[PDB]
Amino acid sequence: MAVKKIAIFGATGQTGLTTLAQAVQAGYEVTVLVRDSSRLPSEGPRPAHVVVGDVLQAADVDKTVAGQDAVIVLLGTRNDLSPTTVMSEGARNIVAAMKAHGVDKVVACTSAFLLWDPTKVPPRLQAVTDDHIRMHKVLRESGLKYVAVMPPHIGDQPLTGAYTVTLDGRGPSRVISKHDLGHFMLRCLTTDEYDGHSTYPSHQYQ
Amino acid sequence: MAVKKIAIFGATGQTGLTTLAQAVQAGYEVTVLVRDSSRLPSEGPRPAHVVVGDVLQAADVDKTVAGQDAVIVLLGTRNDLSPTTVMSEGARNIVAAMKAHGVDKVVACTSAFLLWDPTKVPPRLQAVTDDHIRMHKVLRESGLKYVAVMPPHIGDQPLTGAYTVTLDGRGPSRVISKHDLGHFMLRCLTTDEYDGHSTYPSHQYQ
Ligand SMILES: NC(=O)c1ccc[n+]([C@@H]2O[C@H](COP(=O)([O-])OP(=O)(O)OC[C@H]3O[C@@H](n4cnc5c(N)ncnc54)[C@H](OP(=O)(O)O)[C@@H]3O)[C@@H](O)[C@H]2O)c1
Ligand SMILES: NC(=O)c1ccc[n+]([C@@H]2O[C@H](COP(=O)([O-])OP(=O)(O)OC[C@H]3O[C@@H](n4cnc5c(N)ncnc54)[C@H](OP(=O)(O)O)[C@@H]3O)[C@@H](O)[C@H]2O)c1
Repeated sequence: MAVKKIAIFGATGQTGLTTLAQAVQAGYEVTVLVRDSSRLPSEGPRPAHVVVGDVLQAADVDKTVAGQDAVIVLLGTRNDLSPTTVMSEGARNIVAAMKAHGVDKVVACTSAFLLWDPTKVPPRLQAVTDDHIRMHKVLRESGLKYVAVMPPHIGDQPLTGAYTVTLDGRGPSRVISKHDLGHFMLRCLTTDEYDGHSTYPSHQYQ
Repeated sequence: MAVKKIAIFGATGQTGLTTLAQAVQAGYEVTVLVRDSSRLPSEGPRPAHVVVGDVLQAADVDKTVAGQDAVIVLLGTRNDLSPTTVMSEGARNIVAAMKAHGVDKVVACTSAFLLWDPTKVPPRLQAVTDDHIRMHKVLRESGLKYVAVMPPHIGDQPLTGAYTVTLDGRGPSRVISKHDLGHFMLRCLTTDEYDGHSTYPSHQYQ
């Protein structure tokens, strides 16, 4: 495998769990960073390596990024809508570790609202969106091979692999299943065509 | 009222660098205080005078402010996530020096968090915001002609000189390009109309 060792940040989350499951099935050697209180469920797929720590600690991020071929970022705040910098500060640490360890490919999830008219972002989501904006700027300015994944509403529909990928603009549907979103994150590992672009995956489930 | 000589503090930062470049291109005679002169560009527009020193050192500040017509403040301490007084202590040194040398005009950047509810501030940004508030009070209480510039998110969009400025309140957009922010800092040197006001520059970027 050209890309074989990957770090996943946010593997315990909604999209992270199915991205991990798909990655292990596809043959990836996956390292995860998990917070001490929230390990992966006993019964799910097992990653190759587990680092227990916090994306806010450079040391823990360093341990997770060392030796990888690529990084997938699915960080979030589990529907807590309070003001936060955990995603942008975590991205700062990931960028610094990637530069220090010679890793170039990062596929990182923010949100479709970064392709919206900002005056139409729902105010309830503005605080989280503000940190997505901060995070995207950190990654865009890094100079790394950065795929900016900007999905609409993440749903519970099936894995299809049949979704539309819209480049640098809003796509034709307003939903992507968490399984398809994880499928796309992994697809981004084996092609350079989305590097330096914003990508909006969306689908109609029928 | 005619401003030819200015000091810029924070000239090596994100906004400082483009403010400096625009100031030099426009004809200002620019003095900068830098801790490390290698962080200034070797090419293109260069300041007329470089003082090497620290805004925490009153003598370094005094030498920067001497002979100026106005002062631009673009200090920041982005890494400080716990109580910090660098900006407010710097502002105290700047105010004392301006008074000692008869400089009457200061245009200083804090943040639009000073116009929003305090619960909007992410926990890790509370220390910087608290010190922005401390710096703002120092400048308001000085009796100097003070334009408070309180920008939203600072982006990297090209210079567009077409932004909106909202007075003593927040405006419709929540982004300002660093280039447009620098452009507005310099515009504040050419008029009295913003003295004693808070200003919110923002724009929609096409
Ligand atoms: N909700 C939507 O419909 C929607 C639409 C577009 C975009 N998005 C954005 O898409 C991204 C992924 O969403 P999601 O629902 O899949 O994620 P999620 O369920 O919120 O999972 C967040 C992940 O980030 C981890 N995490 C949080 N803080 C961490 C920290 N300090 N250190 C280490 N790991 C940390 C979490 O670990 P723990 O298990 O320890 O909590 C979890 O694994 C989010 O940024 C979300 O805002 C969501
Ligand atoms: N980033 C945003 O979106 C945003 C939004 C609203 C408000 N703001 C605020 O806008 C202001 C400017 O932001 P920025 O990103 O352009 O600043 P920045 O890139 O963080 O640069 C900070 C400047 O302050 C200088 N500085 C720091 N400590 C100093 C010291 N002891 N002595 C002398 N110089 C010192 C720095 O010099 P060195 O190069 O030597 O470090 C640098 O030139 C900040 O106060 C920020 O909090 C930012």
